[PDB]
Amino acid sequence: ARPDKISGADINSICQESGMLAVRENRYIVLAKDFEKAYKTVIKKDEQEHEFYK
Amino acid sequence: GYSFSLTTFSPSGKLVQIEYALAAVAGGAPSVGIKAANGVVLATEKKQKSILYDERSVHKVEPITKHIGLVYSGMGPDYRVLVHRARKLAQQYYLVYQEPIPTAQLVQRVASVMQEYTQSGGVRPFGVSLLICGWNEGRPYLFQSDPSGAYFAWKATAMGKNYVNGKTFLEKRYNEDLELEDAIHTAILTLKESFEGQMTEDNIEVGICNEAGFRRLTPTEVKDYLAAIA
Amino acid sequence: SAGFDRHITIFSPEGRLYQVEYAFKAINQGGLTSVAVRGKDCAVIVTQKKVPDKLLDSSTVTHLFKITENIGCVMTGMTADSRSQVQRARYEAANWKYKYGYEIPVDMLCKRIADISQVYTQNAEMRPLGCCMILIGIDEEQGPQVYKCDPAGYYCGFKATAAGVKQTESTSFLEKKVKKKFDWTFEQTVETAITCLSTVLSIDFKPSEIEVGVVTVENPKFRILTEAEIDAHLVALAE
Amino acid sequence: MADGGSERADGRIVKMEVDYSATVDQRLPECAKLAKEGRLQEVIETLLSLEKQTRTASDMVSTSRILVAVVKMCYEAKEWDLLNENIMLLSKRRSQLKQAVAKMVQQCCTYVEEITDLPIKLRLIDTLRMVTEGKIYVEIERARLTKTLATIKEQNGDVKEAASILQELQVETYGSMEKKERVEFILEQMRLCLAVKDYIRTQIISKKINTKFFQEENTEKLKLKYYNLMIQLDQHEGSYLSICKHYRAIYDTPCIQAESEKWQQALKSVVLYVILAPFDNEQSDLVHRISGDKKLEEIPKYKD
Amino acid sequence: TGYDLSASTFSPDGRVFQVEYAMKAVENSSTAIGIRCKDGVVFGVEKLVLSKLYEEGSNKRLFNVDRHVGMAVAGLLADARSLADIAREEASNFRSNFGYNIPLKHLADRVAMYVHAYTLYSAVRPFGCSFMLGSYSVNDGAQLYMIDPSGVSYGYWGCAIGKARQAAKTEIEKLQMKEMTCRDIVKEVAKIIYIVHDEVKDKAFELELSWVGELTNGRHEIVPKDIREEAEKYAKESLK
Amino acid sequence: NQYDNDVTVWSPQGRIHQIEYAMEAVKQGSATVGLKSKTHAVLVALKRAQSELAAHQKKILHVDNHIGISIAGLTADARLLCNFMRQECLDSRFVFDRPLPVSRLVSLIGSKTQIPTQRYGRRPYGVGLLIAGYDDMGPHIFQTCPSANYFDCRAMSIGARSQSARTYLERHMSEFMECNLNELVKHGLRALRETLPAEQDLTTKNVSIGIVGKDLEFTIYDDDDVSPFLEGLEERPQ
Repeated sequence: ARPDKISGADINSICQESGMLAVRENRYIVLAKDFEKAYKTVIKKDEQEHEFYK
Repeated sequence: GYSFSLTTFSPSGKLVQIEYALAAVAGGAPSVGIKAANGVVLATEKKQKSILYDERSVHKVEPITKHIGLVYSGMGPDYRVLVHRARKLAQQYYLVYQEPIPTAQLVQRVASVMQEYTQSGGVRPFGVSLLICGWNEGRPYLFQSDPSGAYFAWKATAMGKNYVNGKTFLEKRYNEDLELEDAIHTAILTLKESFEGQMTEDNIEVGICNEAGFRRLTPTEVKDYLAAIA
Repeated sequence: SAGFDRHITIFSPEGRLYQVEYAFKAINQGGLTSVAVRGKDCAVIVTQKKVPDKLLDSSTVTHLFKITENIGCVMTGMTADSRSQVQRARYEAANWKYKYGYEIPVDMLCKRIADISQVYTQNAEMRPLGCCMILIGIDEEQGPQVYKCDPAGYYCGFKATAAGVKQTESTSFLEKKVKKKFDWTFEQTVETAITCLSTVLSIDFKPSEIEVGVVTVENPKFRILTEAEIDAHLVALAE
Repeated sequence: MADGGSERADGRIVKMEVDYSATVDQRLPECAKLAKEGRLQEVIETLLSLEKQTRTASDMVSTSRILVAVVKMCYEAKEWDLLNENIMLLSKRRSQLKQAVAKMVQQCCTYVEEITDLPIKLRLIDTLRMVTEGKIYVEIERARLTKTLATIKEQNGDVKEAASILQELQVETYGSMEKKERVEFILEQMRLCLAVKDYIRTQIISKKINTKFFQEENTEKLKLKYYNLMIQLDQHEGSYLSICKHYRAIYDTPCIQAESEKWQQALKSVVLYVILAPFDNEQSDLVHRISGDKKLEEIPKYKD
Repeated sequence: TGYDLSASTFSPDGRVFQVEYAMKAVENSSTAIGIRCKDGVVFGVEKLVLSKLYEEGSNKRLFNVDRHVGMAVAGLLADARSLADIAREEASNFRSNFGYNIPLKHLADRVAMYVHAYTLYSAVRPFGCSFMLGSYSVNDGAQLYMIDPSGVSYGYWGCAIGKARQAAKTEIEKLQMKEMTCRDIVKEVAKIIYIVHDEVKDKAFELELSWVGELTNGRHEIVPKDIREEAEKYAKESLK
Repeated sequence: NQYDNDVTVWSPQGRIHQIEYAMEAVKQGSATVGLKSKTHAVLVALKRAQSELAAHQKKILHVDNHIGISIAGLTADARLLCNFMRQECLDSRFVFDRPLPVSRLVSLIGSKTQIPTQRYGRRPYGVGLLIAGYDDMGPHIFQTCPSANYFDCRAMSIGARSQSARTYLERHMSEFMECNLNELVKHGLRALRETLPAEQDLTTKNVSIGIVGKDLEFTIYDDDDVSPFLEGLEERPQ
């Protein structure tokens, strides 16, 4: 439901950075904080918006 | 790297700055409009970006007179400009003739305005495609325009994202003879074919045109009707 | 892409124009944050100041511009566009008051300002005034209002409103905060505004940096708060 | 400010020795304003270390008297506010907490001999917040080991403190590196899974045992003393073939010992676990890898 | 580096490079500072003779716009002359339409809109000037404003325009500015201007000091600087 | 250098080079020298010709009963500012019925030349004005520039190789202030005889002198009241 548009490799980039960020805590168990940290360290650049002109 | 700008033709083709405005129209929010036997149904697709926005401030379906509806698929900031122009022009017609303006004369004059902006050479065209309708002298009408100044006449059409897919559904689903309610049913069907999965009383915004006049429906009856209409 | 080097206001292929979506971060060169909130019969503006100098004054750094006696606003982006837009707003509100005999509703003013920006956008050979404007006001039979005007000429208006530099994060907090259905009893509004700016910027600072503009349906006049009562609200949310 | 903490500390050390904590009520907004000031590198950090040491003098006065803990929880309420209006980003200002809470656990060492159960575990329900919320320390993690150890010693080991140790096992192996004392905490849940008698939870915490490798070099004989617990790991519940490292770690514990009885049970249990392990490749030659001990052929059961 | 040609166009990162280049045009100009006291506003400009061809009393950057307002310009001189004429015209319209003295906020806002209007379009360039505006009134006190080349106009206690913009306000701000009347501030500005650039890059400079406040009863004029001669007998005591 | 075409464009070093090019167009005029005493202002220019047989292109031209200008550079803009000058003179001579002070006239000249230096569509004026006049406070010697940054002096000199003239003006600007008309004019041509290469000498037909006095109306002279001015000299120190 977020209009991420993150073409179908970088789901694994989310998976890599998120799970290995849990490896900074060395837990194998996944939070929702992985999703926020992998939505503010991935293609959060362009974004989101522009929502003018349609 | 050519054409650039608006004053000179291509080596063989067309007016690239109008084709790009048409592409910007085709990249816009979807809409559908159907001419039935007694009335015309317009329907747009209005998604807020966040959960913060209000649905009582900006309006897509917009009346030009008490019996003439008009939607678009493009940019609101140009839409409001040419809406205001059409307002003033229709009231000038009613000053001159003391009679509510017919829709063909509206489409002629609005097309003249858009054409005058397509003339050279400093202003850009509108990134707006209209869908004009009204019930003049019994028979209702439906007139689509475009940024190029042209106009058409439809029985049912669509504009926006996946207008090709919605149109191929319109060719299969729609016919010649319906009523306004069945028109709204097939209109919300063909808009629900292409819109997102969450369609509520606010994501759509629907106005109709009976012979008794234009009517812009409320979220009450829109939520009553699209509460799983099929 | 371009290619066309996007020098003037034309349409590029597929399908956008680049002048306005370069103007959308002329706000971002301001280095500034603004938050508006509508919960109930009040409306609150909050915006900080970035004054590094002791030789510089403090009264004339004000961004809250009282448009009319019942309509306030705040500006971000570059300053000259903002102030010129503000005098256009005042002039057109006075034109409303002259022509039509009564006080302008805040909707028509945003429509007129958006139309001016669209005419500045439609015709070329003029810079498209790269500043963003948030308005507030009280209207009878509608309560309070909060509106936003774009440099493109796209007005909208809504409950919890934010524009500037860091407002993807502000709207993320306002989606995570305006989802619970409690009422907003004016100190709920002031507390949520101060704490939303205090979580976006994460500073937790003196009462002398932010500016608070409020309007309420008890005194429909626009009102700018004083250091004492700003300090009162700040220690009232200090637990 | 520096002089503004100087005059306050050096002129409010005095009134602790006589008066009730009305001057601590008249220090609550003073420490609040000095923490709001809170200069960056060391200044009001150390000034607040001084003034919270004199707050521990007020803790002597009031929380050494009737052990009320309302004065304690009021002092941790003003610490809660002092920690809330002042972010402490690790912008080099935390030491208002450091020796404060280290003297609080020094108080808790005077209190585990002095105080009863309720106000010490109210101090602990405060410092759970303080340390698992305020930038997790190193020695108040060791004091966290001893304070949740006191929550264990409350009813001396149960399912509830087994849940406490199984929530506090693997959280701070990763924030502050350590090899000695947290290992002496991680030994302690095996009796907390034996006094509930769960051998498969004993093997889950044995997965927690063998994730702590490089046991050696820490002190002189810490891990040869830990082999007692490493053989209690699968001593009597022990099966027949997963037990070779087990029943060899029985033997290197009396390797220091010149004894002839407790080292003789090491000889006989490194030689009589072959009768546990069925026909194997390690068996028929490991019996002669271990053969070559001088005291080994002086047992008729070894000849048998 | 672009895309830097027109004054209408934006950049790929969103700013107008014409305005920046016009802002750093005044950076090479002469150093001009200003400061107000509790009953007046004092101007001061480091002005330089070319070699020996001047007349010490030509082309004075201290203009005189209204009866109580004058400029302290720095930058391109003729553009400042035209802008001063526009300011005289605006004060003329206000005096003709309302019968009393122009408030400095309103004057500064009209001038800022005029400068912004020259920054907007593509046919014209932005101004290459940066000037000061001081005032005094019996019901308003002392007001000192400041207009950049872009058109951002707000207020100060002290300012500096020129090369040593930071290097003046380093020791401007250590002045006890509130508790002093301006007759001390005259030799204060003298020592501030005399500190910067005695002989280093150029050969010789010369001082002008403008002066408005309560002591002039609301008038604005240059000091009789030869009267009380406050620079040199203290400038020779400011080298040690 | 692709930013270096029009007036509107600021440079990335902030120096609009069209102004610099107009300055260099001023630097290729004829030499001329203007200098004043306490009571009399004298400006002296140098003539040139297209060929031997033709007459010399004149530089000192009349403006008004107490105003006269020298010139260097373009001549269309020269006559344009001449007509504007005469127009503004007879405008105030009509309205106020007084002679103009010089400073407000030259401020009007700067405000006139401001517009072609800021908008697009006119060039900066290649012009070399040296203005002599009489207000109530005596003679004034002003100069202009294509950047409209007009100067007041006591003795200037613009045109080709005019710097040796400036050195002479440096070493006699203290001496200028006391003398009457005759040796003042011969100081002016003891600047002009160093504005020339040394292998040729200033003759009659190539020099021009215009005196305005506190009681003397502005008057141009050519060869015949200049034959009195050319004697009273020695040779150059060869």
